Formats: sequence, structure tokens, C-alpha cells
Amino acid sequence: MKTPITEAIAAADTQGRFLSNTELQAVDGRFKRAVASMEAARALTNNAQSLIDGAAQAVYQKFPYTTTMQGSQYASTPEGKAKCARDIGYYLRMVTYCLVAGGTGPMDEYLIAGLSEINSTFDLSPSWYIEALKYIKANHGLTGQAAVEANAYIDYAINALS
Amino acid sequence: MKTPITEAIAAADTQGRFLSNTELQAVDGRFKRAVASMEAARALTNNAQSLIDGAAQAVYQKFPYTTTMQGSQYASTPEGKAKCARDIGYYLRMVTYCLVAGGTGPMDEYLIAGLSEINSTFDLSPSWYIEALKYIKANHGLTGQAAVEANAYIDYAINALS
Amino acid sequence: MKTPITEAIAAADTQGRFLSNTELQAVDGRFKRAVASMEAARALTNNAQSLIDGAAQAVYQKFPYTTTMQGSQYASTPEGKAKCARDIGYYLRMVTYCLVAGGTGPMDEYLIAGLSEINSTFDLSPSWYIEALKYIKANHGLTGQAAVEANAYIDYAINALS
Amino acid sequence: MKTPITEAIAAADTQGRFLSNTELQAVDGRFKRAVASMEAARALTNNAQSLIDGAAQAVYQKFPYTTTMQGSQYASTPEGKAKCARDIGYYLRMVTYCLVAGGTGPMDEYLIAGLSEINSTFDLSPSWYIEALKYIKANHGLTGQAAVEANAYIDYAINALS
Amino acid sequence: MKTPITEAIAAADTQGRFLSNTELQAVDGRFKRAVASMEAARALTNNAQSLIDGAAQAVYQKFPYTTTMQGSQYASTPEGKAKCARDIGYYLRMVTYCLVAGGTGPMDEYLIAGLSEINSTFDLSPSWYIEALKYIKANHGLTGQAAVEANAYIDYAINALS
Amino acid sequence: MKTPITEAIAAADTQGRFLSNTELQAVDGRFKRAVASMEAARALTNNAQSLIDGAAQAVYQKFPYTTTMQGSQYASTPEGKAKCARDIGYYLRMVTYCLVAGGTGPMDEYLIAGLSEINSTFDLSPSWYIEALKYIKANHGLTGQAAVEANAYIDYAINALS
Amino acid sequence: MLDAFAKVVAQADARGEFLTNAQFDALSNLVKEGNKRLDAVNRITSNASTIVANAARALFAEQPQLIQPGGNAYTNRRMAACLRDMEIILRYVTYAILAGDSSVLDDRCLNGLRETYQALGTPGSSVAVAIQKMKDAAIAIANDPNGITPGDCSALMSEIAGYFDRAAAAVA
Amino acid sequence: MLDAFAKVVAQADARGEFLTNAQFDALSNLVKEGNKRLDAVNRITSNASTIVANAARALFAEQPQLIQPGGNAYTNRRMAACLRDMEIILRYVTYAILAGDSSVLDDRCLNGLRETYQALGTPGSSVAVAIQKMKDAAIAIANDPNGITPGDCSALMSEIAGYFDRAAAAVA
Amino acid sequence: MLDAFAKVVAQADARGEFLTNAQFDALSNLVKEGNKRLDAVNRITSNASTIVANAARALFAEQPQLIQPGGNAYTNRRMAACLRDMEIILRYVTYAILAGDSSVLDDRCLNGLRETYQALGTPGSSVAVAIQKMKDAAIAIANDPNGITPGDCSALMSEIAGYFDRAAAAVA
Amino acid sequence: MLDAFAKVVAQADARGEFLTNAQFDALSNLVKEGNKRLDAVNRITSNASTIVANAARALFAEQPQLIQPGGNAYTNRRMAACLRDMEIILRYVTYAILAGDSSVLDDRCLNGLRETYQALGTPGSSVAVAIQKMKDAAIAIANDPNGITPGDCSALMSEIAGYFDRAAAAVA
Amino acid sequence: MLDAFAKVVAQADARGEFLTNAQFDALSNLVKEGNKRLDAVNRITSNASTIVANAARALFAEQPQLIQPGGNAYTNRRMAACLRDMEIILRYVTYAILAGDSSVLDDRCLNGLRETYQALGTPGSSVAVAIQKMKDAAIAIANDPNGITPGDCSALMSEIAGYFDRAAAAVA
Amino acid sequence: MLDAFAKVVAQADARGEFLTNAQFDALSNLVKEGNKRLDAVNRITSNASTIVANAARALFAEQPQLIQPGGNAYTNRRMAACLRDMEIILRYVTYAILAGDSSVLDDRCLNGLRETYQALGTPGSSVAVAIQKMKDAAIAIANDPNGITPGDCSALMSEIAGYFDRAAAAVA
Ligand SMILES: *C(C)[C@H]1/C(=C/c2[nH]c(/C=C3N=C(/C=C4\NC(=O)C(CC)=C4C)C(C)=C\3CCC(=O)O)c(CCC(=O)O)c2C)NC(=O)[C@@H]1C
Repeated sequence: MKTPITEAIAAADTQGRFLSNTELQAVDGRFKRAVASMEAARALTNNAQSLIDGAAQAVYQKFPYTTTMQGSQYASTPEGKAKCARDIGYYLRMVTYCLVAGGTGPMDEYLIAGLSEINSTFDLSPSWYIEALKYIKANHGLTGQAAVEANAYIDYAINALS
Repeated sequence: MKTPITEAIAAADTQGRFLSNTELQAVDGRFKRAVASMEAARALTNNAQSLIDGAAQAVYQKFPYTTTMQGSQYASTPEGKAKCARDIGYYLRMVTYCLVAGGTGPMDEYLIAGLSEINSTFDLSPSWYIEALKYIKANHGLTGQAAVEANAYIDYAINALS
Repeated sequence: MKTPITEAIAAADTQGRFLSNTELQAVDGRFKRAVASMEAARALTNNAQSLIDGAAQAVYQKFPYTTTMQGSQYASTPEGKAKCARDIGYYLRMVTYCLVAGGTGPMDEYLIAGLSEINSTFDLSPSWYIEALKYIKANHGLTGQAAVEANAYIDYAINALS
Repeated sequence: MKTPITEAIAAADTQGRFLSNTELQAVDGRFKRAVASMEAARALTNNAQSLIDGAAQAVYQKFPYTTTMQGSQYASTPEGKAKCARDIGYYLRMVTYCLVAGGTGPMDEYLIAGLSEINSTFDLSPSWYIEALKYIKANHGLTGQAAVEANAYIDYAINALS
Repeated sequence: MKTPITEAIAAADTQGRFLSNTELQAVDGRFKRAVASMEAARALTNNAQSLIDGAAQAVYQKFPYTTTMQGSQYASTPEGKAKCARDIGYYLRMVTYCLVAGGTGPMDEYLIAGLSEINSTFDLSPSWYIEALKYIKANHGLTGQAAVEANAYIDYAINALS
Repeated sequence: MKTPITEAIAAADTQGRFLSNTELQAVDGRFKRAVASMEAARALTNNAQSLIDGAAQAVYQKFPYTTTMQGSQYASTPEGKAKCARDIGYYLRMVTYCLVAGGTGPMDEYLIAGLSEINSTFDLSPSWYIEALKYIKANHGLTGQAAVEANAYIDYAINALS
Repeated sequence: MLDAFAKVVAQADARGEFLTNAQFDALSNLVKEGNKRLDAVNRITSNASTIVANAARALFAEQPQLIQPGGNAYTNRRMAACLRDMEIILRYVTYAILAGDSSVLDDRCLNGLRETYQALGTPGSSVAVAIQKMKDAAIAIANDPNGITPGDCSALMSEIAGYFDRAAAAVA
Repeated sequence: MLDAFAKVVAQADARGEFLTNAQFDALSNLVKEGNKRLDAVNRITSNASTIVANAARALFAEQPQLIQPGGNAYTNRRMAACLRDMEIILRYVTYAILAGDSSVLDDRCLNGLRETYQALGTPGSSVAVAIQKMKDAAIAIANDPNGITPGDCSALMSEIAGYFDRAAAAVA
Repeated sequence: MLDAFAKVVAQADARGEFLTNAQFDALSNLVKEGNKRLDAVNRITSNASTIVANAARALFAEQPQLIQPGGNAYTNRRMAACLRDMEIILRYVTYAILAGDSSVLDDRCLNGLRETYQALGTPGSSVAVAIQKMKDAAIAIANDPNGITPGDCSALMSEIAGYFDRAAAAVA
Repeated sequence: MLDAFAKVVAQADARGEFLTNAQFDALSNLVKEGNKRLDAVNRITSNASTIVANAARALFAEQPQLIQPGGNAYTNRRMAACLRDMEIILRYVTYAILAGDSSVLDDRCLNGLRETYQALGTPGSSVAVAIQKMKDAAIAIANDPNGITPGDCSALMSEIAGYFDRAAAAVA
Repeated sequence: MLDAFAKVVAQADARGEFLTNAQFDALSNLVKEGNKRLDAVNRITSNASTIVANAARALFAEQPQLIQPGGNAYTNRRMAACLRDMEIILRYVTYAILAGDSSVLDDRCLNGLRETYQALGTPGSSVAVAIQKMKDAAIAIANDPNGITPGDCSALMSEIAGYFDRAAAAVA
Repeated sequence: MLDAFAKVVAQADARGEFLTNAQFDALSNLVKEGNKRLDAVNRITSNASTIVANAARALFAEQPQLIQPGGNAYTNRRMAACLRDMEIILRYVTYAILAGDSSVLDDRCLNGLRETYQALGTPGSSVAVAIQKMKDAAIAIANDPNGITPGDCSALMSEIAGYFDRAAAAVA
């Protein structure tokens, strides 16, 4: 899983080398930044439900046809809304994992790999999940470097959908 | 050249990826540590001559035969001493380069590559250059994290000779 | 370009072999089937405009939001409708090419390669072009084996979008 | 085994693709041609003995030394003639297999692979089996496309011996 | 070209090594054996014409059909006999080259490479050239180790034809 | 193991070939040279102790510091001298193996492979073992080709240390 | 790889026999039915995407534990791998329908597939459910009596069923 | 690789046009003549070995310096390489006859072949002689009026001639 | 690959000199400005997709011949290849912004890129237009004064501009 | 490969849960102790060569049969291979100390190492002795209270001990 | 790979001993007999083709079921594979005769050959018959007293016999 | 690769001639002198390390700019590369001395070496100095009249000189 530490180790184990000051500097940067990433992950976690419930409506307002059209890919049924809210939670939960781990690994492994195959097979439009990510990014209520960490991994998701 | 930044870029250009928060944390750790590395490099540079001249004698005392034996590999001639002092300077100068660059790259490229072939061809004993590195490590007069940076790259040289 | 003849040749040039009765049977099957494919291509070509203009409305009716939403990816502007009608023509024209050539090559080369990258970059939903292909398939007015050829290459497009 | 159908499948399984109209045309050509190939195979089979017994004499007349010279490679003994007649049957039987299968596969697998190693090791001259194939080709009594199929696979054998 | 010396060098240049006593022993064995190989090559050369003219008749007697049958592959014409005598000379001349060089290289390069393709294309039977080689082997009039060298390279030819 | 015979076989098994006069000449050269190599190996073996005991002193005289300096790598202790005498025996014993086998194989396998890693890890100077090899080369009391074989493999060791 | 013709050939060669009329009639009849075989292959192939999708949608409706966290089809990488397997299986089935012989399906898909699903820990019994989901959908599509020259394909539809059961039997 | 159909397709796409009747008639006529094209390909292929051999035998009769010591076709390795080239050229010609287009012959055989024969020092002008040797023999075989439904193949035999001259022009 | 630090190192080694204060001060200042460099890299990277898309949309609005039939960006394979090149160029620019040195951009992207666009026939002058399209958009994003500690990044924004012009100069 | 953070992540995902405070506090504490972890890694790495050498010297003093003729560490090729293994083991231990998790040590070093030493006939019980030789030396070096900000690293030194025993347990 | 000399070397090194006279005399005697060994290798090699052929001809005369349809040596591909195996076995025997040691024969031919003939279903007991067919023929050729300096090669001919039995024992 | 014997062979084959006595005498004389050639090869090879070292030491004494900072032999990687080239050149010279022909030296060392030293910027004129440094040292060693059967090797020592000048001529 891609974290600052596994990259530092991977770079050394690749060249057959022991760790060096080159790699330890990289991990010291992780340990320092962790203070800002943690409080971002804590906040997103504590306000996770209001952010999911608001993100779902931001989508149903922007794309109202998803609540009226027929088809298992749409949120026009109570089961479809449950599925959508679930997926939005999945995205938010991966953002917290990325902050806790210090890198994209969690999202890379659990979400981004296979995204295009699934979104196509099940006729899910990426525009929907980007709108939900834009709503979280605007309303997570973070400030300073805690917000820089959150948006970094939210924009990373958005670029994966674009 | 192996620095924290070229590794961070290399890790991204390898997987075909844009940079990410995973890599930027690694460079922030370099920029932070630079404060302690710089003042170490400045000090070694300002006291470079006394450290070379003392390192040379530490060697000629530990291995006195290098000043009395016949052979172009020994310091028993004025030209041989010049060569030895030169080589000791080379080692110290690479240590400063490693501190300025933030990694082993300078020493890897300019010194460690080919060391075993040269030390064997010219019948130069690694024990000599380790003793000179041990004298610098003890007498560079650094304290705190400035000293941790210096010894990190001096021990890295010593391990390359061992 | 993937046709029955280039495959037959490719299979021989691969194994270093001259053509054989194995491959000539394959081309005789192309020459025979050509009678049904040609009259399909002729018909789609002669009624190409009514099929494009009807296919465009089938889409604007099924997904009415494409004519009212703001964004360069939608047909809510006269330039956007021109683009959509153009794309629908492109699909139909590739179907005729596939019938004339006797295989998927034309569509493979000119349309399917890069489809997922473009449809994602420009936020074009595959559901739109499948609906346009379903309208052509129902209303091309072909019967018998001429219709079997047309639907074969229209469904092949639809599967590429699914 | 190389048939029109296994090639069509092989071409698809190679590129990771489902079958397409490109490949189904190739098999339709096999199914059509089968009518002419079958009646050729039936005829060669029903008159197989007279064609072998006549083919053997065509050889013993053209190359009379094969019936008078000493050596296990020649037909100057009753066991040697049995072996020759057997081999001629083998060739004819592979021709029928090729017609039934729709391609060279049977002959490729069971006869052509290793032909040069065997004909050299046992000092069997290819001129002998070509003469036997020329006699069958002239006297199989086929007409029209049934004859085109037979000669196609008989000449294919002859080219393998040349 | 495969000689004892080029093999000894090839074995060293392969492993990146200087020559060693292992390889020089191999060449000393060549220089020693050369005395017996030279006088064999000298003898075959001095009696080359009688050996070719006798070898040709040994063939025309064993396989008399080669002088009566029609076809450009046979010696039933004055041009065909010239060609046969030429080919027999070629074989003998390569045997002398192999003795002069100390190995199979000359015959490998100039004769054995492509032998099966040519003997098949032009319908030349290997039995003919083996009989000519058997006549030379019996009548070259060599004794002792000079004869061991000659037969070594004549049998090597025969095995290449078998 | 690299001997003249295993090279001759290796060269044949590499190209898929039977042995030939090219390779048998190489082994005949080994069998001939064996007479001079054997009597060299016999002599070194019979005077092995005086050659080791004299070789050890040649080293302790040339590099007297090895008997006075502190450290497990030096011969300043009775255990260190035992180790040195042992190593010198090892070198001499490998020279006899090389003469018995007819090539470098024994020394390549048992001594040269890993020499640089060991001599560096344990801080053993190659200058020491070369001096011991120079003393053996001067005092083995061989003459003629027996001496040429001995020095060939002693110089081969010296070049491996240089 | 063998087809219905190469198979009969391989069985005659083993006994060193020419073909008999009993076999020239069986193979001639196979040819007589080729058009049906091609419609079937065309019909299933042109609905590959819907077959896999609807079959996947139904498998996860009946077995919702495959898609909840910790499930073998949880995350997009394992979901895609799962949809892929369904597509790959349906792909080698359509190969067998065209060859009239299951050899390609066995050598290049099913053989060793049971051992694979047990190494990675996938419920082969769930894969088997997915396979017979596509079977019923494919036969429905292949045997659809609409827009096609009327006739009896019951024998063919039974052969097609054999290939699916063969696949679901090899994983379950 | 292009055939007569894919070529017309590629030319319409460049202009963004559907095909016109002028092209639906030209391609329909190509189909009408397919049987002739297949006889031609079959006839030349089934006499490949004799075409190359007799052509080789005649080339070396007219130019006996190619086979005397020091000649480019001297030794069996260069003789075989030479017979091989003749076979390879005839092989990509028969590909073009089947595709109705010379593209495969150009990309995968002729393109760069002149530069190759000058690097190794082969007389390309002699290769050109060999190529038109096989041309006359192949046309004789392909246009043989015996044992085949009578008709006019003169247009086809001219196209076949174009592929050979194209090859002999690219090396000479 | 070199960064601003390794570059200064490589220049001292060539003269065999230790660093002087003039260089210890220049490199210390580079460190002082590192936070700005990281915001810039983060800001451009997190808007990579919109930068390339809007830049592509505008290039094809101004030069509609790139996308009409026969155009170099016609068909989806060449459109994707074109969007890819734009993404690849922007990717090696962001590498240079982080390294403070253009070496990676030159060795691994720009070097030889002009020769490539002329072999396949792509309008390098149009690529150059695309590159300065992304430049203006990226600087706008990187220098956005909103949601970030106020300060002067004008020097940085000029360096970033140099990398884009360097790229558009190497293809035009 | 997992580190202490990715491990906790992987365990939450399996249950589909966000992290709880019990875990945000454990991981925050890990960060609080990072400086100690880095000193430990730096200290062991900068004495790698002496650790392996002195450990090797002592192993061969206690077990002199490993180095007498016929012994598994006899000849320079097996001596070097042995010193190499000691270096490789110490290298993947220092990786685990930095990751706070033994995964890299298990997947890429220890897993399958017991089967390897039994195929070539090496005394794994002697390798185990070598491993705990380096353990005592490395802890001595890592926990040296001299020239470093005073504090308690006892918890860390225990974790480091676990990685060595894990390695010596996997070979013995 | 070992020869008679390298074998003795490898056995002394394991005990750390110089060679004794008992071994300097045995190896000197081996040299004394080298000329015989070379005649033997030359004689068998120069009749390789006849040895394999006549041995094959006789094997198929005694066991005609190997060559009737369905037999393991039926078809030319399995006949050639069979003649090849006979040639390959005779080739590694002649290697052992020259090395004075069977190591090359074991490592690079016989080792694992029994498992191979059982996977493909070949009668190893028939291979064993073929091997001792070539044995009797090779000894006849090698020990032929004609055209060679008279002497006793009985010891050598026994060693040669050991290599063949070793091979036929490893497959039967 | 050719040796003195294969060269004469290749020249006879081109004319299709058997060898004449003029050539059987020249090659027989070459054999007569083989022992000298072997002493020469042995003597130079057994002093390879000292030849390269002393030659390197002297080159850098006369041209001290090759080893000062910025010089082409500055740093250990370029020093080693330089000592390597000297060793590689001396290695292919000793090959030519044994083959009696320079072909191996030309094809596998010198050919293209001038173009290489100009791409990386190495002073070929300095390489040439190094090559004739080893020449004088090697001839001194090879022609040393001590501890060897007295005789005239002047012809041989001249041939050896030709190989060195050939190498130094190809780089200068
Ligand atoms: C011109 C080359 C000479 C010639 C050709 C010719 N043939 C026909 C008719 C047919 N040719 C074929 C050949 C094939 N169809 C296949 O699928 C295959 C490969 C498996 C082959 C080889 C067939 C089937 C026919 C139809 C049946 C028949 O025998 O007639 C014609 C008449 C035109 C037509 O297309 O029917 C011609 C002219 N005849 C000559 O005189 C030319 C020298």
C-alpha cells in the first residue's frame, strides 16, 4: 500500500540498499505532516453523516433526473438511494484512510483500481460522484493545513473520475 | 543524482503518475531538515583544512608504515602525501555535497562508484580512509542535529569502505 | 485494419506459411456474405439523414436534461446539438464502413480506440450513444440477412459502450 | 489442430476479443465449402485401395531401382513393399482428414511435422511419395470443385516434399 | 569460423576473461596434431583428381539410374556429370580446409549450412554424396594418424548427410 | 568446474553438437601437458610445509606491522598466525588442484569467487597474499615446463588479488 | 484446440482408419445445422454486456455478502475482477458453441480454475451461480423465436446448456 | 495492412464521407470477380515449389557467376538464403493477389529490401531477374485455361503482373 | 535528473571546489521559499484534469481543422493521444517546479519531441498553442490568492512560466 | 507492504468502519515516538558493517566447524553468501523498524527462507545464532544513551527485539 | 560438470587435504590411457547416425506396436522425437566417455528423464531397449581391432558399458 | 572470428582453389613457431594487472589533467572505466596474438571504438598513449630472455607490436 514509508522502503529495497538519510528525511516529513492530517481525518469522521447526507442532496439537486428516471442505476427507488448514500460514504471513508496513512494507497487500492470498469458496467456517471466530492470539499469546515490535506485527497479522487 | 526530490519524482515518473501528497510530504521533510544539514556543511567547509591536516596525521600515526615503506601507493614521499591529503579532502568535500543535496547522490556518483576497483588496482587500503573518516567524525566540533547529519554521511562512507 | 482478408493473411504471415485452403475458405465466406452486407450499407447510406435526425431526438427525449442543462458537454446550445448530430453521424458512418470492409476494423481503428478516454475527458455519457444506436437498430427498415449484418455491427458498438 | 474454426477462435482468443462478424463469415465459408470437400473425401475413401495399389506401381515403374536394390529402405522385399503401400495409404488417409476438417491441420500434425527428419534418417527419397501423389491426383476421378479440394491438399503435400 | 583457437578465444571472451592455462593447453593440442593433419591435407590435395574421378564412378556404379534417367538433377547429360564431379570436388576440398584449419568450421560454414534445403529443392539424394565420401575414405591411401584425421572429417560429412 | 575437458564438452553441449575433432584436439593437449603439470603438483605437495612456513615469514618481514598491531585481522596473536598460515596453505593447495585438474576451475570455485567480499569484510590486505605467492613462485625449486605450469597458476592468483 | 470435425479426425487416426459413412453422415448433418449455430453465437455475443451485467446484478441481490465490506467482491478491483471472470467464462463458452466441442473451454479456461478460486479464497459456489445465471439469459436470447427464420434449435440449445453446466461444474 | 475494401474505407474516412454509388458498384464488382482471384491464388500457391526451383535453375543458367566460387549464391548457406528470398517474395505477392492491394507487399517485404541487398552486397538486378522469372511462370499457371470454368481473367492476370513488377522494381 | 541543489553540487565538483557562502545563501533562500513551491505543485496537480480539458476544448475551438475528418486530432485514437500528450507535458512541468530545475523536463520529455511530431505529421505549432493554454490556466490556479497565507509568489510564478515556454519552444 | 498506519487502515476497511478515537489516539502516539524510531534506524544502519562482521567473527569462533573444510561456510563463495545473508536479514529488519510493521520482513525475506536453507543444506540453527548475535549488538547501538536527547526508548527496543526473534524463529 | 580429475579434486577439498601418491598415480594412469579414450569417442561419434538408425530399425522390428496407429512412435512428429531422444542420449554418453565421469550425463540428461517419459506416456522400458541396442553397436565400433594400434581396451569398454546401463536404468 | 589458418582457408574458398605448397609451407612454419606464440601469450596474460596499472600510473603522471577535477578520468567511476578500457584492449590484443590474426580485435573491440570515445568526450589521443605504454611493457615481458629456452622471437615481437599500434591507431 502506497504510503510515504512504503515508498521510502520500496526505493531502498529496489536498489538493494540499506535505508539512508535520503529516505529518513522523507519519513520525518510524514511524521510532521501527520499533525495536520490527523485533525482533518478526525473532523471528517465526526461530521461524516451530515457530510454524506448533504452530499447526496447536492447530487440529487444538480442532477434531478437521477431521482425520477427508471433503472437500477438511478436513485429513483429507496434501494437506489441507499446504494448512492453508501457509495458517497465509501468515498469519504477512503479520504480519511488516505489522511491516516499519509498517501493515496488506501484510495488507490480500494477505490480507484477498477473504477472505470465498474462505472461503465453499471452505467454510473462520474459526474455524480464528483458533485458529491465538490460538496464535501466546500462544507467540511476545515481551515488551514487540515483543509489542505482534505482537499488534496478529495481533488485526487475528482481527477480519478475526470 | 539521488536526492530526496529526485527520488520523489522518480517514484512518480516510474508509475506514470502525477505527484501526490505522498511525495510532497517527502520533500517537505527535506526542506525542514535542510536547516540542520546546511549549518553542518558550512562548518565542515570553514574548518576543512584543519580537519584534513589532522585527519592525515591520525592516519600516519595509526599506520606509521605508510610514511616509511617504498611504493607509489604509500605516503613516504612528498608526492604521496600530497595525494593522500588530496584524497582526504575529496572525502570531506563529498560529505558537504551530500549535506547540501540532502542525500547520498553526490558521494554515490563521484566517489563510491568504482571505489573497490580503484582501491584494489592502486593497492590503497580502505583502513586508511576509514581512520581519516573516524578522525573527522570525532573532531568536526558539531553538536545536536548538525552532528547527526554529518555522522550519517561519514558513517555511510565508512560502510562503503567496509 | 481487421477484415476477414487481413486476418486470413495475418494468420499465414504469422506462421511463415503460404496461404492454404484453410484461409481461402475464410475469404470465400466474406465474398458470399458481401451481398447481404452491401445492400445493408447502401440502405443505411441512402437513409442516413433521417436516421441521424431521428436518432438525435430519441436521445433528447430519453434524456431531456441534455437539452436544458448548462455545460459544453450538453446539447443545450445550437453548437452542442451540431456536435451531437455529428457524433451520431460518425457512429452510423462507421457501421457502413464495417459492412463494406467485412469486419470491425473501421470501427475498431477510427472509433473504439480511445473511446473511454474521450467519453471520460469530455464528460459524454455512453448512455446517450447507445440510445442513438438503439433507435437506428429499430428503424433502419432492413429485413433478413441485411438486417443481421447491420445489427451485428450496431450491437458491437453498443457492447463497446457498455 | 489447424481448421478454419480453430483459426477463427484462435484469432479472437489471441486479442482477448469475443467472436465477431469478421470471424463468423470465415466459418460460414467453411460450412459452405464442406459440401464439395465431403464428396471428395467420400470418393477417395471408397476408391482408396485401387488408388493406393495404382499409386504404388506408378512409383515402381518410374523408379524401378526401388524394387531391385538391396537395403531396408527399398521395396525389393515383400516387407518393404508392405511398408511402401502402408506409407502411400497414410498420405491418402491424411488427404481425406484434411477434407473432413477443412484445413491442413491433420496433415500438418500427423505427417508434415518431422517429415524431413524421418525421410533423411531412413533414406527415403521424397521423389517417391511425390510420384505417388501425382498418380492419385490424376486418377482420383473427381470433377469440379470436389477435384479442386482434393488437388489443393495433394499439392500441399507435394510442396511439403519439395 | 569454428577452429580450436577460435573456440578457445570464444570461451574466454564469453566469460569476460583473459586466456588461461586452460585454453592454451587446447591450442597446444592443435599445434601438435597439425603435423598429422597437414600431411593428410597435402595427400588428398595431390591426389585430388583421381579421387574425384573415382568417387564419381563409385556413385554411377552404385546408382546407375543417375546416368540414364531424365531430369536436371541427374548425371544423364554431360552438363549433369560436370555438376556432379564439381560437387564431389567441393566435398573433398572442404575436407582439406577442415584439416588445415583444425576443425569443422570450413565445412560447417561453406557446405553443411543449408545442405538440407538445397538437397531437397534440387532433388539431390544424400545417398549419392555419401557413396562418394565412402569411396574417398577407402582409397585415399593414408595410414596412421593422417588417416584418422581424414576419416574424422569425412565421417563428419557423412553424418551431416544421414 | 572449469577444466579443458568440461570446456570442450560445454562448447559442444552448447551448440547441440556431438564432439568433433575440434574438441578432441583440445583434450589431447590436456593429456600431453599433464606430464609437466603432475610433477609440478607432486613437488609443491611434497615441499608444501617448508613453502608455507617460508611464505609466512616473507610476509611478516615485508609487512612487519602485521605481527605487532592489535586487531583480529593481524597475525599479532598465536591464533592470528595460525589463521594466516592456514590461508597460505589454502592458496598453495588450490594451485596443486589447478595443476591436477588442468585449469583454473578449482581456484575459481573454491577461492576466487567471493575473494573481494571476504578480503574487504575481514580487512585482509591483498598485498599480504601476493607477497606469499611471490615467495612460493621464487622458491618452489621447479625448472622447465613444470615451473611454467606452477607460475601460470600462481600468477593467475596474483592477478585475482590485484 | 479441437472442433467437431478435428475431433472425429483425431479419433480415426488413433485407430488408423478412414472415416466410415456413419461418420460422413454425422459430420454432414453438423454442416446442415451450421446456420443455427451461427445465429446462436451471434445472438449471445451481441448481448454479452447485458448478460454479464444483469447476471452480476442478480448474483449480488441474492448474495449481498459478496459486496459488503470484507466480501470477495468488495472494492472496485475485486468487483471488476469478478465481472471480468464472468465475461471470460462467457467468452470461452461462445468459442465452444462455434467449435461444436468443449476442448477450448477446458484447456484454456476451466482446467485449473477450481484450484485458482481456492487459492485466492473466492466462493466457487457463487461463481457457479453466476454461470447458470448467464446460461438462462443466453439461451433465452439465442432461442428467441423473433426476427429469425422459424425452426427447431432445441438440440442446439441443449448443447449450449452443456457448456455452461460444464463450466459451473468445474468451479462449484 | 489494407485490402481493396479497407483501402476505399480509409479514403472515405479521410474526407468524412459516406460511400457513393460509384464506389458501391466498384466494390460489388470486385466481389463478382472473387472466384477468379481465389483460383489464381490457389494455382500459384500449389505450384510454389516448382515456380521457385525452375526460376532458380534458369537464373543460374543465365548468370553462372552467381554460383561460381566467390559468387553471391556460392556455398549452400547463400544458395538457401537465395531460394528463401525467392520463396518469401512469391509469398507476399500471393498475399497481395488475395487482398487486391499491394500494401502488405510494400510494408512487410519490399520496403527497405533494396537497402538490405546493398549492405550484404547482393546483385539486386539479379534478384529482379528472378522475380520476373516467377512472374511469367505464375501467370502461365494461374491463367491456364484447362480444368477450370472458362472465362476472362485478363484483368486479373494484369493485376498479378503489377505485383511482380512492383517487387522487381523495388530491388533492381 | 538534477534538482536545484544537485545542480549546484555538480558545478562545484567540476571545479573541485567546496561551496562558497554566495552559494550557501542562495540554496538557503531556496529552502526558505519551499512552502510556496509546494503550494504551486499541489495546486496545479489537483487541477490537472480541468487544465488539460479546458485547454483542449479551447485549442479545438480556435483550430477546428485539427478535429475535422483528416485532421491530426480526428478519430478517438488521435484525440486521446493528443489529450495524453497534453497531460504528459503538464506532468513533467510539475516535476520541474518541484525540482527547481528543468533537467527532468528536458531529458525525459522535450528532448527529441520535436523530431517525433514531425515523423507522425503533427502540427507542433498547435501543440505549442496547447502548452501556453495550460500555462495561463496553471499560473491562474497556482497564484490564486484565495484560501492561502498571503505573500509574494511572483518570482515562483515566473519560474513556472519558464518551464512552459521551454516546452512550447521545443515543439513549435 | 504495510506500515503501522496502513495496517490499521486495512483492518477498518475489512469491517467497513471509520476509525474510532481509540485508533486515532494509538496512531497519534506512534507519531509522537517517530523521532526515537528514526534514531534507532539511523544508528543500526550506520553500523551495519560492524554488526555483521563482529557477529560473523563470533559465530565462527563458537562454531568453528562452519569454516573448516567441508563446512557450509567453507570457501570464499559460501563465506560471502553467508555474510550476505546476515546483511540481507539485518536490512529487512531495519525496514520493519521504520514501517512499525513486520510485513515487509515476512513477505520479502523470511517467508520461504526455512525451506531454502534446507534445500542447500545450511544449518538454520546456526543462522539463528547469527541473527541474535546482531540483535544484541544492534540494540546496544540503538539504545546507546550517549550523544542523544535523553529519554525512554525501552518500548521501541522491545519492538526491535521482536523483529530479530521473528527472523531467528523463521530459520531455526 | 566434473571430469575424472575435477572429481578427485572436489573430494580432496571436502577433507581439506592435498592429494596423496595413491591419487597422483591413479590420475597419471588415467592420462596414460587417454589415447584409447579418444579413439573410443571418435569411433562412436563418427558412427552416431548409423548407431541410432540401426538401433531404431531393430527396436521397431521387435516392438511393432510402437509404430502402428495409436503407438507412441506413430506419426512423424513422435518418430522424430524418438530418434531425437536416441541421438540425445548417445550424445551425453559420449560426453561421459570423454570426461571419465558420468556427472554431465546425470545432471543434463538422465536426471528427471524418467518423470518426463511418464508424463507424456512413453514406454520407458522401450527406451531402455533402444539404449542397450546402441550400447552393443557402439562397443562393437569402439572396440573394433582393425585399423588401430593393437592393445587392450577392455577396461575402457567396460566403463563405456556402465554409462549406457546407467542411462537405460534411469528410464526403465 | 578468424585465425591464421581460417584466414588462408577463407581466401582459397573465394577462388575455389585447393591450397598450394606455398601455403602448406607457410602454415606449417606457423605451427613450428607455436611454442613461442604461447610463451608470449602466457607472459603478457600473467602480468596483465601490472601492465595496466603501471601504464595507468604513467599516463596520469604525464597528463595530470586527466585526473584533476573536471577531467575525463576524474571520480572513481571514470577512473575505473578507464582502467577497464585499458584491460579490455590488452585482452583483445592477447586474443590476436593467439589467433595470429587481428580479426577478433577489429570486430569485437576496435571497430566503432573511435566513435564511442567522441560521443562521451574522452581524449582518444590519451587512450592511444596508454595503449603504446602497455605495448612497450608487454614486449619487455614477452621477450624477456630469462627463464626460457633461448631463441629468436623477433618476428613474433614485431607481430605483437602490430596489434598494439593497430589499436592505438583506431582511437587516436
Ligand atoms: C481465371 C483464373 C481462369 C478461370 C477462373 C474461373 N473460375 C470460375 C468459377 C469458379 N472458381 C471457383 C474457385 C474457388 N471458390 C472458393 O471458395 C475457392 C477456395 C476454397 C476456390 C479455388 C468456384 C467455386 C467457381 C464457381 C464454380 C465453377 O466451377 O464454376 C470462372 C467463371 C466465373 C465465375 O465466378 O463463376 C472463371 C472464369 N477460368 C478460365 O478460363 C481462366 C483461365
